[PDB]
Amino acid sequence: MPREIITLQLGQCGNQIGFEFWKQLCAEHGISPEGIVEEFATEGTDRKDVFFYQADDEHYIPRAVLLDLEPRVIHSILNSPYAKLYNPENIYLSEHGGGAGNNWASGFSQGEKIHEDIFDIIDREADGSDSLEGFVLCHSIAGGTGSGLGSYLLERLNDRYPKKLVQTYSVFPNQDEMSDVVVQPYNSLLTLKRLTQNADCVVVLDNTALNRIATDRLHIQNPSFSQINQLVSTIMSASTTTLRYPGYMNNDLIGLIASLIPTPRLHFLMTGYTPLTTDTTVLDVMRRLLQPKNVMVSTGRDRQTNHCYIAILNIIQGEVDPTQVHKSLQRIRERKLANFIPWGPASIQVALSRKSPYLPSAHRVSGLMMANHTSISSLFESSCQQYDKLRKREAFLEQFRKEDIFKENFDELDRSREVVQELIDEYHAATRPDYISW
Amino acid sequence: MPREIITLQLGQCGNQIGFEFWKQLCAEHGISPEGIVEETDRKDVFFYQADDEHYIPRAVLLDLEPRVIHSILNSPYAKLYNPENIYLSEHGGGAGNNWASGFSQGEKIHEDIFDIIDREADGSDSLEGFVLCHSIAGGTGSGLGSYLLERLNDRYPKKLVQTYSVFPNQDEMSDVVVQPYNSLLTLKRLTQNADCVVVLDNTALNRIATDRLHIQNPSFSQINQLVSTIMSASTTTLRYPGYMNNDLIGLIASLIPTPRLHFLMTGYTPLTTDQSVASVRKTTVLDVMRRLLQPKNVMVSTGRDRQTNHCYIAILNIIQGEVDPTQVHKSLQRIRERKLANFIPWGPASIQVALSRKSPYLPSAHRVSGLMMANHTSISSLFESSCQQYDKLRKREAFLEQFRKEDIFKENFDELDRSREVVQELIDEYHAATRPDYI
Amino acid sequence: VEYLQAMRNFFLMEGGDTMYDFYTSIFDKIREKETWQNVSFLNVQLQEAVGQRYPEDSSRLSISFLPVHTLDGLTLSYKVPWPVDIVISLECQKIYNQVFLLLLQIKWAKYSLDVLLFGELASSRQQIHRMFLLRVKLMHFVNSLHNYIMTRILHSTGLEFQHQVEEAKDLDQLIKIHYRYLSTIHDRCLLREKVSFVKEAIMKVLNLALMFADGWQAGLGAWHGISSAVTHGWHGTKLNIFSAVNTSDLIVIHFHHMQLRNRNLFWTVLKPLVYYLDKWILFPLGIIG
Amino acid sequence: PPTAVTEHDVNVAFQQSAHKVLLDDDNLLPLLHLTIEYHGKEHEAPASGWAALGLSYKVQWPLHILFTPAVLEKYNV
Repeated sequence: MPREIITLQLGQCGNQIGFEFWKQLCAEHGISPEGIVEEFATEGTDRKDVFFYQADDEHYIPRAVLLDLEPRVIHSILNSPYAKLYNPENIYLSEHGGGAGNNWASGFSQGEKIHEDIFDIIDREADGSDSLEGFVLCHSIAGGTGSGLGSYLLERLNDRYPKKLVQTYSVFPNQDEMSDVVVQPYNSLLTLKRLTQNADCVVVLDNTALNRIATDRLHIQNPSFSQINQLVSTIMSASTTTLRYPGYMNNDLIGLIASLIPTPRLHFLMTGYTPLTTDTTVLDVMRRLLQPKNVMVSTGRDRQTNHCYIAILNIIQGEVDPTQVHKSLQRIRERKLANFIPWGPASIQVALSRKSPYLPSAHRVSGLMMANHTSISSLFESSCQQYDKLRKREAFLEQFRKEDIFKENFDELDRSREVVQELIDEYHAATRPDYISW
Repeated sequence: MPREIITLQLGQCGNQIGFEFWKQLCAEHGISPEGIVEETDRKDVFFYQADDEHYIPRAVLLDLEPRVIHSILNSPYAKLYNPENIYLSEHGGGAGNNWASGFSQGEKIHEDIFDIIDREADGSDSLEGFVLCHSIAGGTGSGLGSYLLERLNDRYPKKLVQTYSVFPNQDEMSDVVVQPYNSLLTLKRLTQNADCVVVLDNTALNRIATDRLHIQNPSFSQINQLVSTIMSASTTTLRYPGYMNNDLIGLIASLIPTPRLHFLMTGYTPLTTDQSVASVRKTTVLDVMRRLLQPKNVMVSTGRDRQTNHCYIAILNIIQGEVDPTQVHKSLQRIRERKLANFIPWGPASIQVALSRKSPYLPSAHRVSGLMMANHTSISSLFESSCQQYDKLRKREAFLEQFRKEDIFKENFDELDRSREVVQELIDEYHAATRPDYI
Repeated sequence: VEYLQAMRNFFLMEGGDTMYDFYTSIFDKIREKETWQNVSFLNVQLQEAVGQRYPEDSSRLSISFLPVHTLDGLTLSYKVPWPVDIVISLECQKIYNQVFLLLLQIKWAKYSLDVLLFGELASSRQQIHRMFLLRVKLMHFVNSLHNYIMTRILHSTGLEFQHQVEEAKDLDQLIKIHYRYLSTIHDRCLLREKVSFVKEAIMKVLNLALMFADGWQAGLGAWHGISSAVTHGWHGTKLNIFSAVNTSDLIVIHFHHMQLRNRNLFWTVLKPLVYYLDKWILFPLGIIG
Repeated sequence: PPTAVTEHDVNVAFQQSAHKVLLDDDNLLPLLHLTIEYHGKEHEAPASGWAALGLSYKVQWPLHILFTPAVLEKYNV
């Protein structure tokens, strides 16, 4: 049975990233913006049924649901050249264009208000899946829809699909700029709470690090959201490369997750991508990916806390000599180029894959690194400190008290602070040799 | 043995569909507008042959308004039909989308109509019955159609009465505020004096034409072209000798296992503009059926009632053209194995395949075309929608003054209420047939 | 080739419309309890039907004369011209006649079930509903049987015969191709001694179908007794179809050392068909208890 | 443990899986049939179908020159 994944694109950023992801997938699979198979893609070796649905007319329709509480973005997708790729009947958009106002509690209450429409859509799409594996939510924990509505959907999905996986592509906001939303840390903490209790996997996409990368490595002065989303779509393509090119091993998401997330609470995965360059041996590829200046996630390199890699998987796409792969692994081990978790065995995997035949690749070889590395705790600590910094001033709480989640008290905020403390503490235990016994 | 069928084209829609049908038949059979074959088809089923080798349609054109009859007599196919077999009411007012008024008009023109019917029956070597192409929402096809249905059921109680009944758009506001009353009276007459009513929903036909033929805003001309395509597919077993389902009796027996459950859903294939040259892919019976099975290409708007677990009662695919029988078997197997269809709970999954030859005179870009006739309980959702529209009118007494002026509603509205009850029972029976309690 | 096509039309009932008219007239005479075994009646109807469309074939076709067994005694005579009579031996003509008879019996059951109008039983509530369910069951079974026979036996053997006759360059090759086509038809027709059991099971189911059609024509007044007789016959036919599916699984267990892909294909068509026969013969059996 | 029908049902399931994965166009699935070593075929039986599972490969001419039976046995291993 196919293992279908439903992509939920939440709010402006989630919907735009989902649209660009589907555009990239179309280009890699040779599917027209109208859903028509391009002549050059008739002999493809890709399994589309995992992430796309195939219409009876050989039309490939994204298994993507675009949810926004404001019409502007949904209309922009339906007005794009790719408007015909998605089934329009699987798209629910709230007519009340007032949004969640960047408030997690408001997004949650809106998810509750539109629960029936959303769960009816989700159930229709699930019944249209032979063996739906789960949902991948592309959202921000800091926004309104992706945070509030995302938490509501996380709760309702946890109740409705208790056997389906919940993966998130959670875009973290830029930490270095003053957010115009002073409560953004509160929304993010509430979303992290819901991820902690009701989500199976959170992939952290830090917009601050993406901007830093665009400036330092892409030489993009003031990177636009479009360029960031192009990098994101490249990452999503690399994450779907094992789906898009049929291989012999790790052909399912279950094996990937079990290889990447050994601790259910420790489900925050770091990403690495290669090449990340503006317009080669396996060992040289892996060494470049291993260069800290090429990691696309801002995790603090605390020198006091011996952060370590929990696991690394390098998916290398293109013509790769396996003997060079073996030699590269040997050289990396001998050079101790990576510090691994002390409480478990070093999981370092290398997958060789073929590129899509439909996408022109200027690079004979690309690579993605997925890494579970303890320096993410520095990100969680930063988020906790930002939350505590906002809560300590009781700033802008009069509007929170207007919302039901904060109308009586902030206990959900205090629980979120506790959960983030527990996450930090678990990361520290994983920093210790006794973590295996922790 | 031949099974001659007289086609009765009733009212504006029926007459326009008949005109386009005759044009399409002429083009598909290589028949001139005068009924002469242009330089192996059995014409006798739908046409009569004159002594001069002229092929005359076995078609009776009945309209209560002169406009359509005059348009037919001004059409290129005017010479195919015998003009003496056309009775037209001098009162060109029609029934005004009122079943009761159309019925009273059918009663008033009974003699002219039954004289025409008898002339056509005598022109049939083995007349099986009459097929009326009419609308249930119009005046002639609904009201006069009901009158003619009554008189045919009385005169030919051993002959089949098939209707191609065009149902008004359920999703659009009917211009006839009394249309629900007319529809209930017509449904009553279909239930009591017709053997089979094929519901043709113009809304669903437009939706199908847009989704599958890529016709932006399908015109009435394109809808009538689809109707003519359907009629051609129905006569394909007459024009091309095949191995199975070569008679209408057999078609009906394959479609209606339950005498009260005689409401048929339709499916047509291909529903594509001739410009869709599907690249050099041998369409297999399984691939064809898979393409036909896409809901966006189904030409019937059945409601997704969440209360009724609708199911397919039976599906017949009549595939005309070069078909591998092993591919037909494979197509049935693939449909069953993939559980692509939910079937009736009260019976085994009925999937029939009829192999037919294409007309040799009509150019087919597609080596194989197909018509699907499906009995599927979600059609009950369409009947439920029609019932809800009826109940919406009856509960508001909307547009009832003209029914109360008409004899069918002159004393009471009991015929409308009985029709609403019958349609409710039909919806409930369709749900029960989706249910173990159908018995 | 023209003679072979005529042989297909008449002996194989490829003249679908003419064989339709023949079997309709035969079923009508059977229902009227008329002497359908009358050689003069059958010959007159055959000569008229053939003379209207194929005067040359009209001269070569002739009709000679359990409900299902009502047509036993009809002999079809096809006049093969010289010198082809050297190839189409009287034994070949007998085999063709046997295939014609099998096809005619199947067409007769088909027509008898299709012509059965709901109104003939209605004008003649739970018994009526049970009879309707039995009708639907018989219709599913008969339609599956007709399609299976037509496509897997008749259509497949006709296409194979046409291709082999086209490729045949020699008269011995042509004779071998024709004999192979005939043997394939006979095997799909269950005439092989090894399939007599399955033939008998099919004949029992057909007889139950004919009794069902007679009870449908007898109307609701007979329906109180008919519900019990239909339910018993349908229960025994569902049991028979299940026994024949289990016997096909036993025969596949014994035949895994004995190659017969076409009996495998027959059982692959019958397993859906046999399970539908069982489920739908149970539909008549569930309404007499 | 495997039965005399397990191979048939497994091959049907394999065809269904090809259809589910849109492998319907491969003329090779009809050339490929999963075999089951079942001691009940003679009328120790594998305690499970996994233990009973074999593979058959429809070698075409002339390649049967290359795909000798010993090669197919090694491939089965």
